[PDB]
Amino acid sequence: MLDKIVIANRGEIALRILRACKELGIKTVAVHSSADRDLKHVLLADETVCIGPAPSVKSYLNIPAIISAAEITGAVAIHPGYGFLSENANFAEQVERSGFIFIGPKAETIRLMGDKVSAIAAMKKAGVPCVPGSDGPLGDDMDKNRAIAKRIGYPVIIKASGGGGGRGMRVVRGDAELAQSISMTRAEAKAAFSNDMVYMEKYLENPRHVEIQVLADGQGNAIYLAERDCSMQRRHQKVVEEAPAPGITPELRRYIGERCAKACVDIGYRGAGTFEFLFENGEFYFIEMNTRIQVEHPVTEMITGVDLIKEQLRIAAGQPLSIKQEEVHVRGHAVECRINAEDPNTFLPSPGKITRFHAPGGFGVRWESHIYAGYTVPPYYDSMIGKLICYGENRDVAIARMKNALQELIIDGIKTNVDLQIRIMNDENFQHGGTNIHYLEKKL
Ligand SMILES: Nc1ncnc2c1ncn2[C@@H]1O[C@H](COP(=O)(O)OP(=O)(O)O)[C@@H](O)[C@H]1O
Ligand SMILES: O=C(O)CCCC[C@@H]1SC[C@@H]2NC(=O)N[C@@H]21
Ligand SMILES: [Mg+2]
Repeated sequence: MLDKIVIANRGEIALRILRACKELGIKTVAVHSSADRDLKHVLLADETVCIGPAPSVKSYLNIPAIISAAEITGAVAIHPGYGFLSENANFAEQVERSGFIFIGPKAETIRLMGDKVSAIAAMKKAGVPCVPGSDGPLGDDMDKNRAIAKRIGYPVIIKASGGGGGRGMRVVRGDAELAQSISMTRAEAKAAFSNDMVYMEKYLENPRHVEIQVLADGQGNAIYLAERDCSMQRRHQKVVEEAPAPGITPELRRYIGERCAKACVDIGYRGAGTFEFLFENGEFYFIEMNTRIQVEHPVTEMITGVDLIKEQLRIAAGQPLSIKQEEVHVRGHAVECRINAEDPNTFLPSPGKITRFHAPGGFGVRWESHIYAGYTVPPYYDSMIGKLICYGENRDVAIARMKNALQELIIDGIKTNVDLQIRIMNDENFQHGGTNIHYLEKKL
């Protein structure tokens, strides 16, 4: 095992990683911004280094500061978690160049799958089903460009090739009105992620978001660990996730799973990753791969027994996969509710001091959060402050337990989305299962 690692993240995921490290006897170095001195994982870590002031650009995105901390503490590896630099290929390259293990894929794999156009091209070659689309960047030649939309059918979506948020997304329905429809997306794309390149694919109108968890050792072994349904979304951000996806048969699971594990071998993937699909009329359509741990990884852990972070660490240490495909079994069902420090109706972020806190407990109840009473949620970072995960022998049991756990959870002093989550668990269509990616915003 790795002697000592830097956790190059914060909040709940930093704590999640610290726990895995402690279990495996790996020493921890918590690097943190000056605003994050009081983070639970910082207080639990073996060593701590303040890497800069509060803004992410000066701390968690500060490559030289993170490397320097890893060097001075004598760490051998860096776990980037999710967000921040986890899918920054230049960071992964630099970490390895500086002589460290990067707990993630090779930098070239990150680049391959981080550019949507090269990603889709790689997936088609591997035999992963994709959304019929432009299969390349968009050009001003409307005589062949606007013929792309006709070939596939309307509506269509304009997506940024370096996009990953509420920017670089544009819904186009009109045939003639496309001589300036590509303008709105390109402006936002260079305004956000400094890359104007955009592509076109079919806007699927009744799809679910179904994604496949993979693990690969980078030695030729690759497994899939069932699927998750993450269809409950607001502004394209997931709110509720569950595993396995309702209605997905063992045969559909193996069909898509086998293709994802083959794609891993084909691209030389190393570590944890997730293939995201739109699922409509019994067909999967690849949209993107997250080349990192997934936020909602706990629901997969609950239904498979596989500790995904510990697996990332064993892989990073050069161990071949400890698990054969035949040994991956889906048992029971799990639901995750993201807990966000934001207003449950207007969604104004709600940073501030938590004056009273009580975590839910019980059989099948899992609570993933750094928050504690007296802790101040800083304004500088993403609003997700915790994740509540409930497991049961079936989906109805998991939901029942979630309803109860959400009622037990106390977070006073700030607004949270707990009231929204309660509403979702209470929604009759959610309870039936199979609601599409447009449902939550329609409900709201
Ligand atoms: N072709 C599409 N048709 C309809 N909705 C889409 C399409 N592509 C993406 N979306 C919506 O955007 C979400 C995120 O898409 P994704 O390609 O993963 O972008 P990001 O990098 O921002 O996560 C999806 O879960 C889905 O709700
Ligand atoms: O505070 C931050 O900015 C770090 C976490 C950011 C959220 C990341 S972005 C990738 C992943 N997907 C999500 O829906 N949330 C995390
Ligand atoms: Mg995505």
